Amino acid sequence: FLTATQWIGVNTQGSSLKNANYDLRADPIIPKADVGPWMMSSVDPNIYQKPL
Amino acid sequence: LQAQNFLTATQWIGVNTQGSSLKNANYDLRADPIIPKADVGPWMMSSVDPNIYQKPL
Amino acid sequence: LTATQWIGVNTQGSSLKNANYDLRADPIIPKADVGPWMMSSVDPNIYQKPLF
Amino acid sequence: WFSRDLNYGKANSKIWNATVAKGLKGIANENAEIRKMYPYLGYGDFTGAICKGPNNQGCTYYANYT
Amino acid sequence: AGGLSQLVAYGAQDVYLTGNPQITFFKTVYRRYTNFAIESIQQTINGSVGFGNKVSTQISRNGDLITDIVVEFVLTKGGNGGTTYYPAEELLQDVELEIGGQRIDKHYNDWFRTYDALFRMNDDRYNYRRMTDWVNNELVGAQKRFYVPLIFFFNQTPGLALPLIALQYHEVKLYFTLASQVQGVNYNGSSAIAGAAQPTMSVWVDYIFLDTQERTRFAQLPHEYLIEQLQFTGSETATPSATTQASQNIRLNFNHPTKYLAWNFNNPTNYGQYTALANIPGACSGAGTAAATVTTPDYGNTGTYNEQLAVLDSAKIQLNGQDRFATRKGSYFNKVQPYQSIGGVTPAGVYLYSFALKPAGRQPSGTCNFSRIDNATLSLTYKTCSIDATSPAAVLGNTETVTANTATLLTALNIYAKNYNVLRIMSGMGGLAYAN
Amino acid sequence: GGLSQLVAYGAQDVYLTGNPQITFFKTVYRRYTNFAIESIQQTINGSVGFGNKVSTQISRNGDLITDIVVEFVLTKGGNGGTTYYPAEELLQDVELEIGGQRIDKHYNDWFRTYDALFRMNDDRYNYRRMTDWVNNELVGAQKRFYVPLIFFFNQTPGLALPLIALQYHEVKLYFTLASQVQGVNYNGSSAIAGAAQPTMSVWVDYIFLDTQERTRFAQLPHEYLIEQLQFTGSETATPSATTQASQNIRLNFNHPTKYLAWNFNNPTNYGQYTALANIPGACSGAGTAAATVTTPDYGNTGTYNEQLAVLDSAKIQLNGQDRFATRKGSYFNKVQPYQSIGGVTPAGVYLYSFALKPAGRQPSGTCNFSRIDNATLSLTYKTCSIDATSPAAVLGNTETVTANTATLLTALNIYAKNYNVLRIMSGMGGLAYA
Amino acid sequence: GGLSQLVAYGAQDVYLTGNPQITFFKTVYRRYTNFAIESIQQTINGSVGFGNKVSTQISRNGDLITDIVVEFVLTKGGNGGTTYYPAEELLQDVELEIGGQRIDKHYNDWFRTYDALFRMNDDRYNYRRMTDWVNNELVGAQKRFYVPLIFFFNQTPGLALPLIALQYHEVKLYFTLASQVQGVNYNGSSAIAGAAQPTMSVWVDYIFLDTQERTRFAQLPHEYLIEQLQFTGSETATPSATTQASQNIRLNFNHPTKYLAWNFNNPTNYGQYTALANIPGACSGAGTAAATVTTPDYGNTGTYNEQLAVLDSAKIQLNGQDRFATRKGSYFNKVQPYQSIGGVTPAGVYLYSFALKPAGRQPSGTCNFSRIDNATLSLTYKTCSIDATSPAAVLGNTETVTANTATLLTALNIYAKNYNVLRIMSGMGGLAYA
Amino acid sequence: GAAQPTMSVWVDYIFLDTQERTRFAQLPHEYLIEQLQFTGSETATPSA
Repeated sequence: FLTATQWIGVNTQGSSLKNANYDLRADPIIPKADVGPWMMSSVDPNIYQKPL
Repeated sequence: LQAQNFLTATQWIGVNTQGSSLKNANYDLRADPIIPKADVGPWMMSSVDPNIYQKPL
Repeated sequence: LTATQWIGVNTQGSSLKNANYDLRADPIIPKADVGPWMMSSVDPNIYQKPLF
Repeated sequence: WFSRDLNYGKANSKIWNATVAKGLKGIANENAEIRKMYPYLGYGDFTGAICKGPNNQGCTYYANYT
Repeated sequence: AGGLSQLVAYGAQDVYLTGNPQITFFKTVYRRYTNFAIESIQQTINGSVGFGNKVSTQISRNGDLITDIVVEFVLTKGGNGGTTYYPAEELLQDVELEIGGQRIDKHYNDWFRTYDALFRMNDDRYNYRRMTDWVNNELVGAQKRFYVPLIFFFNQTPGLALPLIALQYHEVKLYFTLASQVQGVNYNGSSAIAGAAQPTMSVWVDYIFLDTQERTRFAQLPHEYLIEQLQFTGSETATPSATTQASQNIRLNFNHPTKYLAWNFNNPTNYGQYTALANIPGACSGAGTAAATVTTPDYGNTGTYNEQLAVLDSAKIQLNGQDRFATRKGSYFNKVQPYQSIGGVTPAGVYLYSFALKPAGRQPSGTCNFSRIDNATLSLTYKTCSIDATSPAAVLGNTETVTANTATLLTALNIYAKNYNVLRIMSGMGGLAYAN
Repeated sequence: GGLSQLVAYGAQDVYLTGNPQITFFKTVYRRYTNFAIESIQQTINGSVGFGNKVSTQISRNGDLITDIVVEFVLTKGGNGGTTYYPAEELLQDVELEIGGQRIDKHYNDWFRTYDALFRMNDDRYNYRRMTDWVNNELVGAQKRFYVPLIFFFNQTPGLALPLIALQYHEVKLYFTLASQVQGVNYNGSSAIAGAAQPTMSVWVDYIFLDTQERTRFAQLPHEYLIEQLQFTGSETATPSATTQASQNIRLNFNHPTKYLAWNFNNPTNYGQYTALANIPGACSGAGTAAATVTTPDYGNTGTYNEQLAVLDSAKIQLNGQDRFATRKGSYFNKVQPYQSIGGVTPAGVYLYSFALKPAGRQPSGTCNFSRIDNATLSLTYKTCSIDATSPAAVLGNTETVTANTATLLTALNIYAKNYNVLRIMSGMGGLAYA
Repeated sequence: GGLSQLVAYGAQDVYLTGNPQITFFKTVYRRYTNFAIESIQQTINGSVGFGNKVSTQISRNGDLITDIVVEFVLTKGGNGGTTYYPAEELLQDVELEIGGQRIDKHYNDWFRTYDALFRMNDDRYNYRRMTDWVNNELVGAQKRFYVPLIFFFNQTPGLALPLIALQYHEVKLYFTLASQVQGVNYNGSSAIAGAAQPTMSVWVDYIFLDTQERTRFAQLPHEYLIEQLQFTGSETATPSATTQASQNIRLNFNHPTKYLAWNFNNPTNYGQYTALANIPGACSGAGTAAATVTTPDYGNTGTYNEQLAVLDSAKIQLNGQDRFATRKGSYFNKVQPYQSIGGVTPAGVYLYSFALKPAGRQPSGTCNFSRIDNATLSLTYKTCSIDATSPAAVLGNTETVTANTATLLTALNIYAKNYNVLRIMSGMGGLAYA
Repeated sequence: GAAQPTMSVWVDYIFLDTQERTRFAQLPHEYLIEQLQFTGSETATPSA
C-alpha cells in the first residue's frame, strides 16, 4: 500500500541531458564535486551505459 | 587595537613610490569591520585589497 | 491597596538638557561637583552606545 | 548625582516585583482553592463543569480549573 | 503524466526548500485558546450633545476588558448631495483618552482624516466613508446614523484591550469635543443653515468577558502594554506666492520612539481640504462649468489625487542640525512613502515619512526617539502659486514646481507623530511609564 | 543621515530594542514537504440543464484535495444589464457528502451573502468577472464562468481533504442547478425563447504528497477542525406603509458558531436585498419615463444605499435574554463587517459576529447554540412608506423608513457558520458532532 | 449579555478552548535590533535620455539595502489619454549584478506583467499614480515619477542585501531607457517634436544597523533565499479569421519555479495585451465616427474584456507529458490568480502557479525545471473573425472567437519566477545555482 | 514586403585523440582570454 515513486515510474532522464554529449564517442567522466560555492551545477554526468 | 600607528619599512632598498586603489568604498562614516580577504571559490575573485585604517575596537 | 505608592512613581523622567548633536559618542565626564557656585543640573546621558 | 529616574525607577521596580510575587501567590491560591472546593470533573450533560461531589451534584461553569 | 511528474523531478536545488522538511501546508492545527465573549454595551454620555458642545463618557465596568469603541451620531443633511465631506468625522472634533486622570492620548477630526488618508484602503476605506458620510447621493433632509470608530491603541487590537478588571480604582474616560460647525449639515462654508438639527449621539464600547482562570490572572497580576500615542503640533503654513517659493523650518516639539511622522497642509475653513481649488472636474464647486468657483470646494469631492493642486515642493527632516535624509519632492512623501510602507493610496496634500519598516502594524519595526533629539526640524519648501486656477489649460498643463493661485488658501499646517509608550497597570491603578 | 537616529538612544528604547530578540533583515524560511498540484476534470452524472440535479464522485488521483471550481458555459439571453452573477445564481446549491454522511452544503444565496460579507476589493471584482458579464456584453454572448466552491477544504491548504486517509470512503458533490437564471433563460418571469442549456464541468485540484508525508496521512488518524454552514429560510414580517413590523425568529442552530449572517430578499430576483427605486441603478429604467420600481436593474441589483434596506434594528436573545444591546440594521451592515472583516457589505445584508476574527480560519470565540435552549433573532423592520418612483422621497427620507417596494422583500435567509470536527481514521471518516 | 455566551459550553468547544494555549487579549511584542533607515541618492554613470543605457553602483552608504526607487521626470507630448504607465515603459530593463554575476534582470514588460498579476486594489492604483498621468493632465505637463524596483531585496527587508557583508564585491544596477515612450516623446510611430529628455535619479534605501547586528553581518557567511526572473521573448503563432492557430513552445527554464506567467502583446503599443475594438476604452476614438481599431486608447490600454484576448486554451507539459488538463485561457487569466494571488488580472495576461502562494516570499511548491528535459507550453488561439469596428460583433460573440485585430498581438512574453540562493561568504557573494 | 531573415548558427568543433581527450576532461585549465567592456555616452555636441 502507499505507492511512492514506482507509481509514475523512475525518471531515466533526470537532469543529465541538459549538457548531453552529442558525439558518438563516450565523454570522459568528471568526479562531480562542488569546486566553487557559487554556480553549483545540478546536471548529472550523462555517462553512456554501453560504449560502442 | 591595531591601526595607523604602524610604520612599515619599504619592500625594496631604494626610493619608493606607492599608489592607492580604493575600489569598493565604505561611504558610511562608521568604519566597517575588516573582512578576511580570503578565497572561498576559484571563479569570481576580486582585486579589492581590503582597506586598513578602519576598525573601531 | 498599594496602588497609591507606585502610581505616584510610575512615570519616568528621561530628560535631554544639553545633548551632543554629533554622531560620535562623547566621553563620560563624571559630573562630580568641584565648585560651590554655578553648579550644573544637566544629568548627563548614561544611555550612549559608541557605534563609531 | 541626583538621578531622579534611577531613584524612582528602583522604587518602582521594587514595589512592582513585590506586588508580582503577591499576585502570583494570589492566582496560585485561587486555583488551589477551586481544585479543593470542587475536586472533581463533570459528566456528559455537565461536560465542562466543575463539580463538588462524585456525581454532578450541582456542578458549575463559573470556576474552571485545568 | 500529471502532478506526480513534477513532484518526482527532485534534486539538489530543491534541498533548500524541501530537504529535511520542517513544516507542511496541509495540516493546520489551530491553537487552542481561552474562553471569552464580546458584548456591545452603550455608555452614558455626560455633558450635553450638540454642535460645539463638549461631552464625555465614563466607561462602565460591565465586562473585564475593552477594545473597540464606536461613536454613533445622527445627522441630517442641510443641503443636497455633494455638500458634505465625512461630516460625522468632522463632527467628532476631538477625543481624549484618560486613564485614572492621566491623559494617555488625543485624536482630532483632522487626524482621523489624515490617518484615513494614509492607512485605510480599498473597500475598508469606502466602507469607512459609508459610516461617516452620505455616499448614495442622498438629498437635503436625509437622516443618517453614522458610526465613527475610534482608533486608540485598544480600539485597533484585542492585544491591547484595556484591563478594566485590573483598574479597580481608576476610571477610563473619553472626552469629546463636537465641532461647532459641520459642512453640509449645519453650515455651508461660512453660512449657517437655517433649521439644521442638533446631532443625536451615543458611545458604544465592546466589552470582553473572560473566563475565571484568565480573569483571576488579570485581576491579580500587574500588566504592561506597549501602546500607541499621537503627538500633535499645529502651526501656520509659510504661505507660498506667485512670486516665490516659500520655505519654512519647524521645530517639532516631539518625544518618544516615533513610528512615523505625518502631516498635511489645509484650508481650515473646509474640513479635509488639503489641496488647492480649481476649475477642473471635482476640484471646486461647479468645476468644469461657467458657475465654477475656485473659492469653494466640491465638498463631496474635497479630496483628490491630483498633486498639481498640492503645495509641497519638497521636504526633509533635520535632526540636531544634520539632515536625516536628502531632500525629496512632496510626491515622494505623498506617493512613495506609502507605497513602500503601507500599500494604500494617499490623496494629494497629505504626506508621510516613516521611520518604521511597516508603520501600519502594531509590532515596532524601527523608531526615531525624539526624546533624545534636542532639535527635530521639519524643513519645507513650497510650490510657487502662479497657476490660474480657473483655467484648466494652466491647471493641468503646468510643471513640477508650481501650483494654483488658490493654493495660498491652505494656510494651516498640521504635523502629527505616532509613537510607542508603555501603559502600566497594577493593583487597581495605572498610568504611563514615560512622561515625555 | 540615518546614523543621527541611531545615536539618539535612550531609556525609552530599552522597551523596543534592549536585549533584542528579532531582526527584520533576515528571514528564516521553513523547509516544507515536497508536493505538486494538478487540476483534474471530474465526470458529472445526471443531465446538465436548468433545474436539474447532477453529481460527481471525486476521483482518487492525488492524496489531498483543495480547490474546486465548477465551470459553467452560459449564453446571454438579453443585453448587458439583464444578468446578475448568473453563474452563481445557476449553481443553486452544492452538497458535500463523505462516506455517506452529509458534511456540509452551500446555496446560491449563500455564495452571494458570503461574497457580500467576506470577499473584497479586486478579489471581489475578479470573483464577479468569473460569474457575470461585466464589459457590456450583448445578447448571444457566450462565456465560461468559474464558480469556486466555499467548503472548508476549498478555502485553505490547511484543511485539504485527505482523500488518502479516506481509502474506504468516497467524497461526493451534488450540484443543484437553478430552474431559471435571470438574463440567461428567463427575463423576470418570462422565458427566453431559444435560450441555451448550460454546459457544466467540475474541476478538482489535487495535491500529490511525497513519501514521508503521504505515509503519515494514510496511516495516522486525523482531526480536522472545519467549518460548516447551517441554514434555514424564513418568512419575512414584511413592512407596511402605515405600521412597523417586527418578528421573533427562533434560531434553529447548534454547534460553536463563529457568526450569524442574514439577509432580506425578493426571492423573484436573485441578489435583490433591497427595495427598488427610481434612483440610478436602483431599478430598471431608473432616471427615465420607463422607470419601473417593480423590476430591478439586474446588472446593478446590489447597492450600498441603506435607505432601501428593510431592517430597522435587531438583537439576538439567548434563552430569552438580550445577548447585546439592540442596534440599528446599519450597525450590522456596516460596523460589524468593518470590525470583523474589513470589506464593504451591500445594503440588505447583515452580519453579527460571536468571534473576534470570523473572517479567518483560526477559531476566535464562538456561540455554541447546542447549549442554548431558546436562541432567537429579533428583527424590527422600517416602515415602507416611501414612494419609490419619486427620487425626492427616496433620497431625502428618514432613518426609520424605506421604499414601499421593501414590502416585496418577503424572504429571509438566516445563516450560521460554525465549527465541527471531521475525524479520519483507518480509511474512514465523518463528523464528531451532528 | 456576553456572559450568556461564555457559559454555553459543551464537548463541541473542547477542540477550540480546552487546554488553552493562547489568548488574544494580551500581546507580547518582540524586542528588535535597533536600526535606522535612510533614502540615499546614487550617482548614475552614463548619460540619461531616451534610448540610453546607464548604470549605478550602489555606494556603501549603510549596512543593508532594501527598497530602490528610480525617479524620472517626464513631460507630456500630448493630452490625457495618450500615455500608459510611461515611466514603466521608459525603464526598458533593469539588471542586477553582484561582483560581476547577473543575479536578475527585469524588463518594462515584466514590470507591467508583474503588476497585472501581483499588485492590486489601491496599491495598484497608487503604483499607477507613481508611473503615469491619472488626473487628466494636459500636454506640456511635467511630473516626477517613481519606479520601484522589484528585485528580491526590494520587496522585503527580510532579504535586505547585506552590502556590509560584501566588502569585496560591488553591487550594480544597470538601467536601459526606452528609445521611445508613448505620449512622452512618440505618438505611435511618430516622434513628438519638442519632447523633453527625461531627468533621472536612483534612490536606495539603506539600513543602518546597531553594532552587534552589523558585526555579525560583516563577519558571518549568509544564505539569502531569493527570487530570479527567467525570460524569453518569442513569436506568437498568429491566428486568423479562418483558423485556430496552435503552438508548442519549448520552455528553456531551470531552477525551482514558483510560477510561469505570460502575455501576448502588440510590441508597438506598450502594455497592449488585447485586441483593439470600437467599444468604449478599447481603441482610440471608440464610440464615435473617428474610432480606429489600429490605435489603442493609450490611457485605457488595459482591459478585463476577455473577448479581446487571443488565447483560447493552454496546457503545460513536463518531459513531453501533460502536467495538467488543458484549461481555457480564461482559467489562466481569472481563476489561477483568484486561487493563488487574490487580485484581478487584466485580459491578455495569464498565470500558472506551481506554488500555493506565488505572491509570497515563503516557498510553497515549485516546479524544478532543472530536473525536467522537455517542458513545453502548448497554446491554442481563438479564431480572429470578429469585426472589431462593430460592437454588435465585438460584444455578442462566442467563447472561441476574437477580434480580427487580435492578429496584431504577434509577440509572446513568457516569464518564469524561480528560487535560487544568494550566498555571501567572507566579504563576497554570488548565486548558489547556475 | 520585406522578408524576415532566415538564421542558423554554426560551430566548428575539434575532435581530439584519446590522450588529449582524457587530459582535457580531467585536468584543470586556465585560459587567458579577452573581454569587451562597453558603455554608451551622449557626445557633447559641437556647434558652428
